[PDB]
Amino acid sequence: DGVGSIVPRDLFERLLLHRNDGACPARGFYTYEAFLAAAAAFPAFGGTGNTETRKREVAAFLGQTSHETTGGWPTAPDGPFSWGYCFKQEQNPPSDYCQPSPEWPCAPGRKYYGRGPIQLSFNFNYGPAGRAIGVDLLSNPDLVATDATVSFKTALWFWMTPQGNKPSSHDVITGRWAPSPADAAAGRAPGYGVITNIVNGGLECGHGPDDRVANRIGFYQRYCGAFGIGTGGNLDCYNQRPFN
Repeated sequence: DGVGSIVPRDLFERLLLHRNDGACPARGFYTYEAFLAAAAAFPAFGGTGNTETRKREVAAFLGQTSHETTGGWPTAPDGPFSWGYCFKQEQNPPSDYCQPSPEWPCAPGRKYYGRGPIQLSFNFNYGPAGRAIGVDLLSNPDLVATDATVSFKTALWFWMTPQGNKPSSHDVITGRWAPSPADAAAGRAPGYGVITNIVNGGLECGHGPDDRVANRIGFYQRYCGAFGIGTGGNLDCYNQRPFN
């Protein structure tokens, strides 16, 4: 009926084991209830494919957003891939990330640094994310760090929305995405690798083994293990030209 039927409370708490430790600034913020309320607004999320595919989408989603918010380190208790979701805002942002745009003006005094599970950044992403989900995030961007439902919603918005020449992460993981000829050329073949490419490929893909891509892969594998499902192939983007 919904995504709660494929990730019950005990799985979710064990997937995100340490998010609530005392060392995590976002602790107590990311609640199971917040997750479901967010998912209910994107019924296609976790509701597109057989049960396996559905579990995989939740693994992949959680794996990418875990990386963007990790508090892990190599000798972390239960490994570095149990420390997803430790942060909800960018540490030491060097900017207000306001790029004045006629389409999306900046609200005076409002900062658009990274917030939430996908580290939503820039007035020109807060704007569209706000419109998509019925909340004015251009004037009230701190809602991505103060309201956990909105927070997860922005992450899902990014996951479910295709941008320019990139498909949605959601269509890649559910198998809906068909590479172009210029994708095959550039090395981009369906799997978690293409999603790392969608998320931060300009920096991270196409130049061989990369510890940031490795950390994303690490979360995904553990999460798929917890789910009793395989990961699929092409886990990396080491030989993929970036979409960017």
